[PDB]
Amino acid sequence: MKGNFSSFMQKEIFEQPESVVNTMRGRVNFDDYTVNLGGLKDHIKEIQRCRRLILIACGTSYHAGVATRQVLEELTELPVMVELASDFLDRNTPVFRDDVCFFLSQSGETADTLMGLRYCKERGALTVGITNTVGSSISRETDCGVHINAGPEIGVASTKAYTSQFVSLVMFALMMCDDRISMQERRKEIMLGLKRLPDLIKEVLSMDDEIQKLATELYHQKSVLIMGRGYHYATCLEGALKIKEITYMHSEGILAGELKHGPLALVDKLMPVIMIIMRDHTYAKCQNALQQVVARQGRPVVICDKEDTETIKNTKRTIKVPHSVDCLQGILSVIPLQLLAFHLAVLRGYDVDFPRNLAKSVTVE
Amino acid sequence: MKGNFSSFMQKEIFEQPESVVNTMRGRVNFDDYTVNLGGLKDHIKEIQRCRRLILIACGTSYHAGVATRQVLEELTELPVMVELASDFLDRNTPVFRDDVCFFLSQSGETADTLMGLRYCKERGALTVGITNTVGSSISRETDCGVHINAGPEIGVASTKAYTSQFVSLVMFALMMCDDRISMQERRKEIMLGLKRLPDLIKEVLSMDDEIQKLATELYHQKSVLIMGRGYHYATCLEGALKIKEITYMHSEGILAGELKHGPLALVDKLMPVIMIIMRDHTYAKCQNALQQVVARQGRPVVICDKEDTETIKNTKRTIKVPHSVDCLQGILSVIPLQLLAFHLAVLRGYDVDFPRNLAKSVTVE
Ligand SMILES: O=P(O)(O)OC[C@H]1O[C@H](O)[C@H](O)[C@@H](O)[C@@H]1O
Ligand SMILES: O=P(O)(O)OC[C@H]1O[C@H](O)[C@H](O)[C@@H](O)[C@@H]1O
Repeated sequence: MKGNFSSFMQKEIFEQPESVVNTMRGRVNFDDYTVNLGGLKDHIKEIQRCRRLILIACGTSYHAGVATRQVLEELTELPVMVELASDFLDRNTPVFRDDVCFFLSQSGETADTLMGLRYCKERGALTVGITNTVGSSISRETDCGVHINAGPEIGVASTKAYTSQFVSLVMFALMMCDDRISMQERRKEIMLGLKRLPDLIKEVLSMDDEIQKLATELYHQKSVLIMGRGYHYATCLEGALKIKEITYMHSEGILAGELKHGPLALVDKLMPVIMIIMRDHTYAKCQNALQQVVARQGRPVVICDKEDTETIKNTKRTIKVPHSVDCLQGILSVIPLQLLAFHLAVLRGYDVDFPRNLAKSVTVE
Repeated sequence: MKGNFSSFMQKEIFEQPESVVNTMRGRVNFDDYTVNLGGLKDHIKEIQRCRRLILIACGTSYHAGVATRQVLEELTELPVMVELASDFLDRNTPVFRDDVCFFLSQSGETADTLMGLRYCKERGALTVGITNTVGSSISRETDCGVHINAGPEIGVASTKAYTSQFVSLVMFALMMCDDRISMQERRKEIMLGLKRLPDLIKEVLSMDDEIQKLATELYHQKSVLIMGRGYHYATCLEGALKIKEITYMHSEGILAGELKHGPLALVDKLMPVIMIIMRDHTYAKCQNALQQVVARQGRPVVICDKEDTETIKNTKRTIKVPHSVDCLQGILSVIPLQLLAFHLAVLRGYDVDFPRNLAKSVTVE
């Protein structure tokens, strides 16, 4: 059952300390800093010989690709392209024999993702499935893959599977760079982060009541702009998607560096704005975005890290999440957005697990 | 002056038959199907030897890249990556010696685009400027370039420069494939399209009164979803941007193949929806998107081609544009969206040339 929770989605959000452990179970060894994804053991040397990584997906799975693009670029040193599967197909995207294509899919049955897989296979690319469903078409038809091991997810709006996909792609990245002397300190930083992550997720979930109060402030609103950049760009997209999915409010993710190029004309004292600002190398530029938003009379809610003394000092509405390594922080920063969507949906009387007009998996067309 | 027009933006929209001719002037010869961009004459063989095209830009210039990605892929057979300049920089995107990087910029001074240029130059990439401003930093600092020759554009919301950038990148694509026997019929198709385009733009502008009537139907609305896919994905993004820029309504471009993955939960009888449906190879899939929207009680306005008998027959609100070749159709289909933004802004009492919170060029940070 959902037993102890009124919805599957809330259960699944609160399961994230355990789902992240489950994803890393048998794969990461924190004593000797090894990571092994057995499903990729054979094919790994081959992947390192490939020239480009292409991540192909729909919906929240696509966001997990956007969330891990930078660390994949960093640690593989390969170009990484992230593609919405329907557009990838419409464009007859060039794929080559020495491309490695990843198919990210909770269900493993999404029609566009599966047809993208078949397209790449026809062109001789090495294909890799990252799914949550053993025995699924995408799991069966790829050359190799990783079962993210998040466990069954029933909520139509995906929560634990997003963060389990995120962790899976980070573990892949860690395997890819494991022969480089120069990257050993970076790998150890990230792995110590992964070790700490479950406890930090518990700490985020403890602010559920604060998020519920923010949802009471927002639930009459018709729009909200969610702004972030760099590692947190995916966080804003996925948070915007979540609020669309189950609340039906018109939430839009805005790349923070593009704010000044159009979206800022929507900012005034009446447009709700959520800004994500983390202490990574984009920090000063995000502070600049915040300053612009405030200068145009917006009253943003800011998601920042607990140790970010200056924005806590100088900003009235902050949702304070624990600090982690730059490339893992989005796992923490998305959770208040998952919870915000949840609580907004509840305030509005809407079904959180089975929203209108949506399906857990779109297997047709 | 703007003389005969009350705004620079309306003047600039109505100048598009002439700006497109100006862009192609001295470059396309319709008698012998040659295209020559002298600024690229020397460097062309070198570009053909490169391995990847990367288009880097902000705002509407970025949309022109999205609008031409597919035809560039098709005719160059090269991978093409399109990047928002601010994100490109934040990620420390891998660039290589045998990449060719294009910088699309009306002003040639946008800080993020210019810093992207400098980043690529440092990495030994061949750099190409596509700008509307002679003597600009991006024009001066690239290895070669094309002045799009649209003439001065004063409206902060870019209109003629979008369609002139679009045409410039198509002419580049035509140069790239000009030694291939197998592509000669395709090149001639596209060039006969470019020859016809100015007259077809006049025909679109003649429906200004119909668009003004649609703006009267929309101007109390707070949101609008603009949906398209394939070649028309850029058209929906740029139309959404235009409505944000000068009307301050919350318009969002939605990739039509992603509709079913979240945005469809926003559709009911009260959410305005504009769908773009063209008779290219995405047609049946767009009809499916339309059917879903109508099935969930939406009442969309559809932008379709005049000769699309079946959606004209079966859909009540259509904005009927002239038929062109698939890879040029977005030049026509964006124009009613430029005009819709214009007329909405006028109905709301807002300054169309100098909207709040925005600048013609963001040269700082
Ligand atoms: O992640 P996949 O099974 O390929 O599905 C892609 C998407 O399809 C459906 O729309 C779901 O409601 C989503 O939660 C999901 O992100
Ligand atoms: O096209 P560029 O000069 O690089 O400018 C990028 C953008 O900057 C400004 O925001 C303008 O208002 C836009 O119309 C434009 O698209």
